[PDB]
Amino acid sequence: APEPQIQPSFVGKEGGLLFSVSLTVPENVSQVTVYPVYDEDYGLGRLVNTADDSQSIIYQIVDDKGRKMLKDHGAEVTPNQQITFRALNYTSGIPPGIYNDQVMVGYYVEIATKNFPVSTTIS
Repeated sequence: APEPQIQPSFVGKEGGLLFSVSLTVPENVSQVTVYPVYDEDYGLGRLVNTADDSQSIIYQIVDDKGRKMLKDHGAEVTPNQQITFRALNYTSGIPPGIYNDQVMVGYYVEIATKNFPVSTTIS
């Protein structure tokens, strides 16, 4: 399982792109999910500004069709292909900084779960 990469969104809007995670699909993997764990049940995460405790951003992660990703529901994939997931702002309607959070990547081979730190820049 090669490492996913972060693509910053260089946002304060509802449904606004926050960042992207794209990865290469391993051999024998037929489904991939990337999902937040701040509110696992509802597939919501929380970005926190490293330089300011009081600033956060609630987000959901979606596939290419704008569908929400959960632990038990990922996008169908073909081995060796690339897939991109997008974190979208879940807040209603943002000061710059480095925002942190943790997500998971699930590979359906039997499922393999991997922890993936997220660190991204809001301009």
